[PDB]
Order: sequence, then structure tokens, then C-alpha cells
Amino acid sequence: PPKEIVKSNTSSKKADVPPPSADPSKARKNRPRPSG
Amino acid sequence: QNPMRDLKIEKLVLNISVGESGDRLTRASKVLEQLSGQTPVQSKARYTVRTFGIRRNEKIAVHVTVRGPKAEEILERGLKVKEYQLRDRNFSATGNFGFGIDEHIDLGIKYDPSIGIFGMDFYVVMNRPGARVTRRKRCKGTVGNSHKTTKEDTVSWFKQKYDADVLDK
Amino acid sequence: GKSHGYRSRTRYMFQRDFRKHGAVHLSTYLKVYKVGDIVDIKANGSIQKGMPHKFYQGKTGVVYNVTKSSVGVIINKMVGNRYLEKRLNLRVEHIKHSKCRQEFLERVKANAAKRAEAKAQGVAVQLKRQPAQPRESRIVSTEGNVPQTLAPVPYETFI
Amino acid sequence: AFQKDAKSSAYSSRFQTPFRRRREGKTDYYQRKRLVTQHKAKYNTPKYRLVVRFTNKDIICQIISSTITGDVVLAAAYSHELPRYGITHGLTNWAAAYATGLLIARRTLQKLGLDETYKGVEEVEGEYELTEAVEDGPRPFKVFLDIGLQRTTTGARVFGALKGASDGGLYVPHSENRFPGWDFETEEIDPELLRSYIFGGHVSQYMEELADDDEERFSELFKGYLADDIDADSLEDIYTSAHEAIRADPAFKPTEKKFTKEQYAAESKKYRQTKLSKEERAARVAAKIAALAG
Amino acid sequence: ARRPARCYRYQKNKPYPKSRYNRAVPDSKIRIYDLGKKKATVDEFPLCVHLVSNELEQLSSEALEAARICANKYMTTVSGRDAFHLRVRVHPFHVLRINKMQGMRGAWGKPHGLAARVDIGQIIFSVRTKDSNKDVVVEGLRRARYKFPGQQKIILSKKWGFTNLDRPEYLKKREAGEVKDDGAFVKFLSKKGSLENNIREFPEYFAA
RNA sequence: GGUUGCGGCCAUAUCUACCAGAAAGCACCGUUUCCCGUCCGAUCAACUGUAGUUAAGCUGGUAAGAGCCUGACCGAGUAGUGUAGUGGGUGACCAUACGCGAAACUCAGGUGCUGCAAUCU
RNA sequence: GAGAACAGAAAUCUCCAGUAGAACAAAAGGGUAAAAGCCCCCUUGAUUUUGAUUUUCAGUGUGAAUACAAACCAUGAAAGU
RNA sequence: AAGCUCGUAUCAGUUUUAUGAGGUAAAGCGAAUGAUUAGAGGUUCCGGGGUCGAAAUGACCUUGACCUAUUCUCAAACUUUAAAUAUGUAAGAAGUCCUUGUUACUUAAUUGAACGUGGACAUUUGAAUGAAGAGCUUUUAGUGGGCCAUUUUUGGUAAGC
Ligand SMILES: [Mg+2]
Ligand SMILES: [Mg+2]
Ligand SMILES: [Mg+2]
Ligand SMILES: [Mg+2]
Ligand SMILES: [Mg+2]
Ligand SMILES: [Mg+2]
Ligand SMILES: [Mg+2]
Ligand SMILES: [Mg+2]
Ligand SMILES: [Mg+2]
Ligand SMILES: [Mg+2]
Ligand SMILES: [Mg+2]
Ligand SMILES: [Mg+2]
Ligand SMILES: [Mg+2]
Ligand SMILES: [Mg+2]
Ligand SMILES: [Mg+2]
Ligand SMILES: [Mg+2]
Ligand SMILES: [Mg+2]
Ligand SMILES: [Mg+2]
Ligand SMILES: [Mg+2]
Ligand SMILES: [Mg+2]
Ligand SMILES: [Mg+2]
Ligand SMILES: [Mg+2]
Ligand SMILES: [Mg+2]
Ligand SMILES: [Mg+2]
Ligand SMILES: [Mg+2]
Ligand SMILES: [Mg+2]
Ligand SMILES: [Mg+2]
Ligand SMILES: [Mg+2]
Ligand SMILES: [Mg+2]
Ligand SMILES: [Mg+2]
Ligand SMILES: [Mg+2]
Ligand SMILES: [Mg+2]
Ligand SMILES: [Mg+2]
Ligand SMILES: [Mg+2]
Ligand SMILES: [Mg+2]
Repeated sequence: PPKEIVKSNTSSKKADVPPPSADPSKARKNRPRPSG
Repeated sequence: QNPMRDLKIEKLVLNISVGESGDRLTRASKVLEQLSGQTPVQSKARYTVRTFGIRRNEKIAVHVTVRGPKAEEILERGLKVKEYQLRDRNFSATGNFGFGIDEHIDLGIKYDPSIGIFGMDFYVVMNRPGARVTRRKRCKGTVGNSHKTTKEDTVSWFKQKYDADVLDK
Repeated sequence: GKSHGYRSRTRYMFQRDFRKHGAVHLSTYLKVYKVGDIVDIKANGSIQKGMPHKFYQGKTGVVYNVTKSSVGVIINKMVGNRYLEKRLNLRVEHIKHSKCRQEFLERVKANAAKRAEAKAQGVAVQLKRQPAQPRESRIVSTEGNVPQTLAPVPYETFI
Repeated sequence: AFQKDAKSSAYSSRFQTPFRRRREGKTDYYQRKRLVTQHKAKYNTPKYRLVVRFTNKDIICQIISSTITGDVVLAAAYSHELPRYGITHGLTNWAAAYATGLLIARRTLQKLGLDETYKGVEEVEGEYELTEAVEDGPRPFKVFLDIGLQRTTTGARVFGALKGASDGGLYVPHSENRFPGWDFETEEIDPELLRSYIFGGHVSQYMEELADDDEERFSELFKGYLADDIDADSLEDIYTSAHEAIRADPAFKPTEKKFTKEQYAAESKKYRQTKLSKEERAARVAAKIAALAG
Repeated sequence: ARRPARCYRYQKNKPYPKSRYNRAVPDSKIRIYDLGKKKATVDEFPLCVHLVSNELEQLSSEALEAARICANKYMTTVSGRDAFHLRVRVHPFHVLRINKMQGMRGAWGKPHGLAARVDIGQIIFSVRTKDSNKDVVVEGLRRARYKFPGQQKIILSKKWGFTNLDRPEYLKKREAGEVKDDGAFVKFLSKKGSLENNIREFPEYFAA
């Protein structure tokens, strides 16, 4: 009903691809985890 | 010296991240409108993930920024649910701070099962007088060092009013 | 397949001059070109319209036309065993007044002076130009400077 | 500041400074190109710019031409002179610009001889008009709208100093839709509203609601209005007759200047530090190593 | 299968380095260029000796590698595995092309191996020890002489260790406060730079 | 001399850290009825110059600062190069004759200059 | 880089740094920072008349391009484009 | 080949002077980009290992990354700097200066632009050197497989390729 408002992304990247910081290799193993 | 430099909250920005769009997103917007009275701004997913069940530009999450006294109500209204204790992190060496809370009901705000429960990301921006010097158009410039907001200057300032406790290490 | 496009080989020619990129200082647009001026032609890569062809870089010419943004220049290009007259339309970003003529006029003005200044003095002018003339006789003094004698040096390694 | 944010020797070395007036955020050069550049086949004919600058509460209106040695001021009018013509209050407002634009329009038109001819609009019903060309006569002096960095917003008061210069006899090309009263959802103007802003009809009608609604504010802002005994409905007269007084005597009184050149300088150098000598710096170094040795 | 060394001896073609217009090249045959005691402090090994190339020619990786091994192995087992620091001053950056076994039609090569373009008076092998050791160093270069094409002559360095300074100029720099150890090398006291942390480092100066 | 508006060249002007800055001018700063712009009067707009402040911006100074600029028989007449020989060398190459002449290095000096207008103890 | 519930190496929010290390369909190389990049608004000049010009060059053609003239338009406060 | 218009004239595979262009050689890498050897010094709430451990946003060893000052060595398709040889234009009568006409272009403007009437300025007409000359037109033959030498340089192990 109201006009939705969407944020303007100054970044110039058209590619639907994850950035380099996003990689399987960082991934601390045995991270805290829930239990119980 | 400190005549004009005291401190002020520049803005508060509430945030709701949600793994989709559709109903669940709009409700979370309804949450932030009546919480700010302002009508809020959604964001779009910057790329596709699919382990989060999201695609690029899928309208993932809403937020709203608040300035003025009407923030300090919603800040303190929030600092209540966190029981006036934050951490030594939560504070950015730039001088800001933020904290999250599950259950938006926990501050004012009746239930309405046709809305549901959402969490928020409360983040607070601290600047000073002379904070337009890096904001305005003409002669855009950069706050001198001695005037910049720091973590030390912000924590002590959070310690005193609000009375609250910084804790941790 | 071989290649020649209009801008071929111009990589380093049209390149923007280190720490000098970006928009163009306004004195360029300020200068006024009257027909018949002597122009130097140097491209400015930032200005893609009204751009001289790579041949005419470094060339000097004279302006036959004056339009809105651009002075039309004629250049005599050599092709084969003759020169043909060629006509270039250049924006003044790419042009600069040539200082070749600078000394000339200054000498012209200088010459008319020395003329009326010597003539109103009873002539004896000699206003043409001379090549460097062999040195004159001179004495040189040994007082306080005795000749310091020199010897070639023996070979050394030092590495 | 932050030790890991660091300008490397390379950074400095290969940094390319923007110009100067670009670093100071003062000049948008891409607008200065498109303004200043003369059609090359008009040769030395200067392009003249209408320079409307807003400080904090002083209005700077200049007609300036351009030269590779430096830009050159033909005529200069400020709002701080407006006390001469009967305005001591609200020198930063839409009506004070219109007033400072009619002062610049008729100050140049005066020393330019276009004075007696081309009187612009002396009526001011706030209609849209550019000063027309007189049949068999000189053409209206042309000057163009240098906004500075000001944002183009319908109603903004840079266009006040415009409408005071275009109703004041100069030929400054413009359209209607940056003017208060511009209708958004149909192309139209209401002159009535625009007229009002020329004499301050928003600032009075603000004073009007603030006497009977909140006088606390009305006692804080609008202080000098009481201190001078000037209430709301009289604002239009103050400006109406200042227009008259302006066309009367545009001639520019400078101030009586009170301490000449040599004086102002002799006092200003007491506060301005004078650098050093290498031998002294050299002695500083030989001294600091002496001290910082032990 | 390795083409005899006479085909690539001379610098006949512009440098053909491995690059993105290349990519296909095999590994270099010499890999490690620093041997002996490479952690040695600048003051440990004052004496320096050079193998200098007197020709303008090309030296194959496999030839570097084999005069590396030679000169090291002898120098170690004669004066002992830490007696010296042997650093190879030359790197094989040039890809050599071969035309495999068309006709001569379409003859552009494919990377056959690597080598290093060497100058006249260019140092190839540099070694530092105690002056006590010179004849062991010298012979150890001398025995790597045989593994290389061309005229290469050994040279006694006017300088201190691997440094840029002659022996006297090193003492005067070291016996005043100007010299400060780094791991295999040194850093030096400059008369330029911020006086604050200029005195932080080299605190041993500033007395005289 | 200081300052502001418009500037010319566009680092001797930029950068980092301090400190000093009278007068004016800038600046921050006060409000939200009006035109206007926003998720948000932060920016943009409008009103006030009042209520408050030199805190920042800005100006300048400090610095064996970074960088930039300039200079030198500093390196170096080196590298490279135009011209020549029935010059040396198996060759790679290299000396000589007649001219041209770098870059890096090092030393020393420097840290914006100024136009048009209005200002200001 | 430092920061904030679920939130992880990557989701959305905020600051500080940031000469371009990005982006401009595509090949490469130029070029570009209050833009030539990113967002939005309005438009259709990607039009009409026929010459001159540069590249290839025989100074033919063709493709591509450059500056004008005359119209009729777009956009913008305007200079302009 | 035919001539033709002329004749102190314009003229040049050359120099000097003045002023422009260029990015090769060399140079550079404790300058960008890309490569590349070795140490040293920092930094992890955080790559992975161990020891202490209920654990920790725990302490300590440790290995990898980054960071900061360094060090050896490189580039046809890298670069701040940047040659030599070659390269554009200028060195006057078609010139310089005064005065003030024409217009439908252009300026706020009889402003400016373009072409002008009229007037003044002389010889050593504007550096060197050379010149028997210079400019101009028509027509038409053969030819349209080249090869070699020094230097520059591509492919190739090379080749009398
Ligand atoms: Mg985007
Ligand atoms: Mg970003
Ligand atoms: Mg090709
Ligand atoms: Mg260049
Ligand atoms: Mg185009
Ligand atoms: Mg603009
Ligand atoms: Mg065999
Ligand atoms: Mg070859
Ligand atoms: Mg041998
Ligand atoms: Mg003051
Ligand atoms: Mg405010
Ligand atoms: Mg505003
Ligand atoms: Mg202070
Ligand atoms: Mg300062
Ligand atoms: Mg310095
Ligand atoms: Mg022989
Ligand atoms: Mg020589
Ligand atoms: Mg110095
Ligand atoms: Mg400085
Ligand atoms: Mg680029
Ligand atoms: Mg724009
Ligand atoms: Mg169009
Ligand atoms: Mg064509
Ligand atoms: Mg084509
Ligand atoms: Mg190059
Ligand atoms: Mg090239
Ligand atoms: Mg080279
Ligand atoms: Mg270099
Ligand atoms: Mg490098
Ligand atoms: Mg330089
Ligand atoms: Mg002549
Ligand atoms: Mg005449
Ligand atoms: Mg044949
Ligand atoms: Mg043969
Ligand atoms: Mg043959």
C-alpha cells in the first residue's frame, strides 16, 4: 500500500558472484557451536 | 578543552535481517515503522547465495535510521532490555556502538500474532558539533584529530549518563 | 590478420602525461585563435571528439577556419614525391599557439627599433643575424692559477 | 591517526593533486568550463557571469568575466549594503536577494549606459518576463546564471537574485519553474505567490501566526523586529520603497575605511608567525640531539 | 634430449620471459640461490670473492644448478658446511624456444628451458667467509668455472662481505655508531629522517 | 598584512603529528509556518542572526618527518649513440678517431605564487 | 580496518580509511572522480537537406570518423550539450 | 620526347638560429604493474598443528599467512626519468606600423571579425651554403620475379635459409 523505499548501492559490480572474502577456506574449524 | 565539543548521538539505525522477502519481510517492516513512526527503507541482496536461500536484489532486509530526541527514547528503550550492560567490543574505535536484541516486543510494543516476533540490530552513531564539515557539499573537509570521536571518549560517555556498565575486558 | 585502425600504435602517444590526467585547465579554452595563426598540433586523449589523427601529432600548421569549438588547420602532408594540402578540424584542446614565430616578431619589433634608433642617429646598422664566430685572441693569467699537471690513472678493480 | 591506514612513500609520490579550488571544494570546474568558454568565432568577446554566492547571512552578487591572468569583476553588490536602502533585517532571505539582484542589475546597467533605456520592470506584479530587446537600439546586456554549487530546487533563493536581476533590466536567460509558486503537477506559475516572496510575504505571514500562537519563539527570532517596532504587515512596504531607493541611487558607496592600508597590515603581522632560518633549525637539531642524547 | 649447450649460447633474441603471453614454460633447474650459512651476521664474513663473467652470453639454469652444486659441495666439505655464504647473483628469467620435430612452415617455438642473460663484468657467484678461508673459496669458484660456457674469472672483492662499502669504510661506519645489525644484512644510520625514531634505532650513536 | 567571493597556473600548494591564531570575514551553530528534498530537516530547502562557539573547518608555524620542487665539474663526459678504418679478437666481442650525451646515485636549497572586486585594528 | 540479535568464510546495518587499485556490452590499449562510473528524472538528434573535411588512398571507391551550414526537436535554472 | 611562361627568379636528400613533437636505446625496481632470492622485526577474538587444560573473546610453544623496514635478481607485448639518429613549423614586400571604410556575421555597444581606401617605414629584405637558373604542360616506352654489402632487426639449432 505505501511506496516501498529501497537503498541505493553505490558499488559498481554487475556480476552475481560472491566477493573474494567469501571463501570456504577461511572457516575456523571447531567453531563454538551449540549443544545440549 | 571542551566548550562546544560535548558529544551527541548522530543517529540510531535499527536493522532486521531476514532470509527472504514476501510476507515475513513486510511484517518486519511494519515492526520498524510503528517503532520509529517513520516509513522505513528495505535493502536488496547484493548477490545470490542459496545456502541462505537468497538471490541478488531479492529485498532481503529492512532498516530505518533515526535522529534527534526520538532516537534517545528508542535507544534507552532498548538499553533497558540489555539491562544497561554492553561489552568492550560493541564499541568501534571510531567511537560508535551497537547491540542486538531478539524479540522486538521486549521494549514497549504489544504482540499481534498476525505480525510475529523479530529481532533487531540497534546501532548508534556518535559525532560532535562540527559534524557537517565532512557532510555538507561546499568546502567538504575532515574533522581535525582532537575533535574526532574515539572509543575511549565514547565508553566513558556511555559509562556516565545511562549509568550503565561496559563490562568484559 | 594485420591491423590498422584509426588510432593504431597510439598507445603511448595519446597517453595522458604522468600526474597530469583529468579535466583540462581553463586557459586552454581561453586562448583566442584568429585565422592565420601558427598552431602546434598535439592530441589530448581525454578529448575524443575533434581529435587529430596520429599522423599530425607533433605537426605545426596554420588555421584557416574558426568555428564554435574548433580551428580548422591546413597542413602540408608529404605523400609520394609531392606535398598535398590537407585540412584538419581540431578542437582547441588539441591546439596551442606556436612559439616558433615568437622570436621572429620580437626581432621584427626589435629590427624596426634599431633601424629608427640608428637611422635617427646617422645609420651604420648591420641588423642581420650571424652564426657563432670563432673565438678572439685572449691572454690568460697564471697569477694565482699555476697550471696543475695531470696524468692518466692506473687500472683498478673495486668490485 | 590510525597506524595501519598509512600513506606509503609511493602513495605520496604518485598522488595527483586535484587543482586547488577543487581541493577546497569551492569550484566545480566542469561547470566553470561550460560557463566560461566563449564561442571561438566570437574571439575576445567576454562571457559575463552572474555570480550569486550565499555566505552565512551575507549575499554576494557579482558580474564577472574571465581572463587567463584572473577573473575580473565588472560590478559587485552585497546584501550588507542594503541598510543604505532601508533593510536592516533578514539580509539572508529571498527578498534580500531579489533586492541585491536588482541592486546589481541597475548598478552595472548604470555605469554601462543602458541605464536610462532598459529600466526593466518597475511595476513588480511578479509575472514571468525576460527584459526584451529595444527596437532600433543597443541590445540588453547579457549575463548568465552562475549557481556555484547551489542545488537546483524549485523555490531556492539563488533564483531570487535572478528575478531581481531579470526584473532589474539585465538579460539573464531563465525559465519559470525554479521559482516559488511553481506548480509541480501542471506547468503553471502563480505570480501572486512569487510576488509575495519578493517583498517577504512568507516571512511576515510567519510573524503573523507567531504573535498569536507562540510568542516565545517570536521573542527569540524576530527580536530586532520588536526592538525596531516593525511588525508584520509593514514588511512589504520596507522592500517596496527600497526598490525605489535602489533604482534612485545604485552608485555604490564604499565605507570610510578607518585605518588605511599600512595600518591594517602593521597590526596583522603581530599575529602572523615568521618561519625560521636553516642555521636556527640546524641549531634546533644540534640541540635536540644534545638533549635527547642523554 | 637436452639440446647441446651451443644452440642457446649467445643472446640472439630479445628477452622471452615467462609471462601471460607465455605461461607454458617448465620449471627452472636451479632453484635455491643461497647456501652455506645464510643467517650469518654481516660482521662474521668480511672477505668477499666473486665469479665474474667476462662474456656477454647466456647461462642455462641446468648449468647454474651444476656449478652451484659444485662450488658449494667443495667449499662445504673443505672449509665446512657453515664456513661460507654462497649466493648466486644471476637468475634464469629467459625462456628458450625450440622447434619440435609440417616444414619450416609455422616454426615458432615452444618453451624448451630457461637461462639467464649474463653481461661482461657481471658477477655470477658471490661468496663471503673469513679471510682465513680465501683459498678454499677461490678454488671452489675455480671448480665451478668448468661448468660454464665462456670466459669467467674469479675476483677478490674490495668490499666488506656482501656490503656496498669498502673494508676501511665499513669499520669507520661500524666503529662509530652508524651500523646496526639486521638478519643477514645491516641497516645504516642516515642523517635524514625524523629525529624522533632515528634515535629510537641506533641508540648506540649520539655519544661521540 | 588578515579575510571573503571569482579565480590563473595546478603538490614549493599534497600528506602525517603537534601547537599558535587579535580584528573582521568565514565557519559551526538556532528553528520548521512557508517553497522545496529525504527511511531520517544529517544532506538538500526555507526562516532567524536571534540563543551559544573558536571545538572543528580555515589561516599560519614546528619537523636531522613522508612526498613534491630546484640546483651542482655529485655520479658521469659513465651508459647509450651519429660517423670511420683492408683497426684487435676464432668468436663472443673490444679498444681507437670525430661528434652527441642519459637515467639512477650523492650533495645543497626550497615548502605555493599571484589576479579582479568587497572587506578588516 | 573497527564495529551490531539469530548470522557462520559469505546475508543485512554503521563508521573510518580509500588516485581509482573499480566500473564503462565485448578483444586489447587509451580515456574518465562533484565523471565518462552508480541511482533517478525528462526525452528520441539513432531525425530532415545537401556540401566540405580526416583515415585507408589512385589522394577512386567502401566502411568508419571530424568540424560547420540550414531546418525541426530533446534536456536542463542557465551557460550548454 | 615536345616544348611553354619567364628570368633575379623562385630554388635545395645541407648547415646555423628560434620553437614544437616522439617513448626506442640506456636507465629503474629499498617508484606503480608483473616477476624474483634471502634473511630480520612486528600482528590474530580469527589457517592449521601441539602442551597445560571443564572451558575461555585462555596462557605458552609452533607452522603458515599477512604487515613494516630491508636484501639478490628480471620484462617485445612494464615504468617515473630519458638520450643519440632521424622529424613538424618559423628566419619578412604575400613584411611591419599609423589612419579609418564596407556587412545581411558578431558584440551591451560602430563592439569585433573578415577585405578594404589612404599614410609612414628601404635597403645589408631579414642566418649559412650552394644554384645555372626557375616555374608549367602534355603525351608515351620499358617495368611492375630482384639480389648483395655494413648497421638495425623477426622466425629458426643453424643455412650460401
Ligand atoms: Mg548498484
Ligand atoms: Mg562501498
Ligand atoms: Mg597486428
Ligand atoms: Mg608523452
Ligand atoms: Mg562519437
Ligand atoms: Mg554540476
Ligand atoms: Mg649430438
Ligand atoms: Mg632469432
Ligand atoms: Mg670455462
Ligand atoms: Mg571572530
Ligand atoms: Mg539542523
Ligand atoms: Mg541549507
Ligand atoms: Mg585550538
Ligand atoms: Mg595546517
Ligand atoms: Mg624533506
Ligand atoms: Mg679471421
Ligand atoms: Mg666518444
Ligand atoms: Mg633535502
Ligand atoms: Mg609545506
Ligand atoms: Mg587506465
Ligand atoms: Mg553530472
Ligand atoms: Mg542528436
Ligand atoms: Mg571516405
Ligand atoms: Mg573497418
Ligand atoms: Mg618502454
Ligand atoms: Mg613501442
Ligand atoms: Mg632494454
Ligand atoms: Mg630509471
Ligand atoms: Mg617492482
Ligand atoms: Mg623529474
Ligand atoms: Mg622578405
Ligand atoms: Mg596599402
Ligand atoms: Mg628470384
Ligand atoms: Mg647466394
Ligand atoms: Mg638467397
